[PDB]
Amino acid sequence: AVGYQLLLRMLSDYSLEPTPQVLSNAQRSYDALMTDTLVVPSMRRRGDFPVGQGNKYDVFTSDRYYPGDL
Amino acid sequence: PNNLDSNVSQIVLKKFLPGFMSDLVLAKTVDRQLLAGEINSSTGDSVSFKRP
Repeated sequence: AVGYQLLLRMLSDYSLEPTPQVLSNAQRSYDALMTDTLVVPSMRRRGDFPVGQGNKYDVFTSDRYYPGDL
Repeated sequence: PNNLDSNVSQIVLKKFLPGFMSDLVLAKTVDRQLLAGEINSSTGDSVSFKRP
């Protein structure tokens, strides 16, 4: 991936034009690189959202509301 | 002579002798209410308290 990107950024120095196969290979390598570094942050609760009475928010828990921070 | 050891049976009573013991002093003295109902195994493994 790094080599293909560097070749794409250096081709203009020698006054050349990339072939479609080179572009496809670079695209596939970059897609693999992006796949390897996904996040999907999985957003949390709100912060004033109530916690149901079935959770036993006094005997077993000290929080009556979701913290939703830090 | 008489050899009648087969007329009796070895008996082990159903009694247990007294054992040794320890005492609970430090556990009773320290406070347990402050941490009670605060930390759970699933939720985490550390809790924090704010200093004055």
